[PDB]
Amino acid sequence: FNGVSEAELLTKTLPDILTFNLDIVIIGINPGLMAAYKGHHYPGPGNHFWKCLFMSGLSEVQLNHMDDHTLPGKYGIGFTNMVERTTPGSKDLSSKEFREGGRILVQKLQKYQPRIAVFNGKCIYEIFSKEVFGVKVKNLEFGLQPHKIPDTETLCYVMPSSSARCAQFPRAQDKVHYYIKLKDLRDQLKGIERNM
DNA sequence: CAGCTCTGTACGTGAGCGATGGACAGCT
DNA sequence: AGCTGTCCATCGCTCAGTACAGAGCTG
Repeated sequence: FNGVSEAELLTKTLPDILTFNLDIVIIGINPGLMAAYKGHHYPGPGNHFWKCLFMSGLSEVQLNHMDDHTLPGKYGIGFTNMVERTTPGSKDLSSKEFREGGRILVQKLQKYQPRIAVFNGKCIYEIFSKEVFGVKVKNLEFGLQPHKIPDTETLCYVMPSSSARCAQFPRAQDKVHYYIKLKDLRDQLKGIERNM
């Protein structure tokens, strides 16, 4: 990576971008190498996140990973990951690392209490659900889940990973439906709060 | 049996690498 | 004209979770 070794990148981490009073926290899996290199969320040339964010109207202009620190204040959106350690991929992580992450994540969510905890990936919600809700359904679906983060009113919302690795949702366009329904959920919640 | 859970196989786009070679201008 | 190197268009290529079948487990 412009002369930086993988071995160097494996030891970097990616800072969370979290505040109080967020509408949404995007929870990725763990930093990939490019994220680790950049120190910003979803820089992957092919990752669909920033494209989907704009295509859905969650951002009114096309943003990119360099804009990530502006999202809390301007857009009501923050970032963390289920697991902190950088790896060359999401099947390099152990079940223990995942469960440790889940525990850490739920404490972060109990602290910051966003309106909506967004799992950027079905696989990490599968883990979270088992660990936190003691529930594994056989037919986990995308979208809104039926359990709030414990001791909070923060909902859980699941999307197909923005990584372009998965073939079932081959393009940004194939995932945008979930970002639109995420926008609608936020808008609904704000509307309830506004109208009491 | 019937539900699990656990493991390994199989899958579509598009961005951007290095390699290649065509267009072209400088120089003789 | 003949030679040569640069630029750049273009290529083939790689590669950034999910669904599901089947084996194993257990009630």
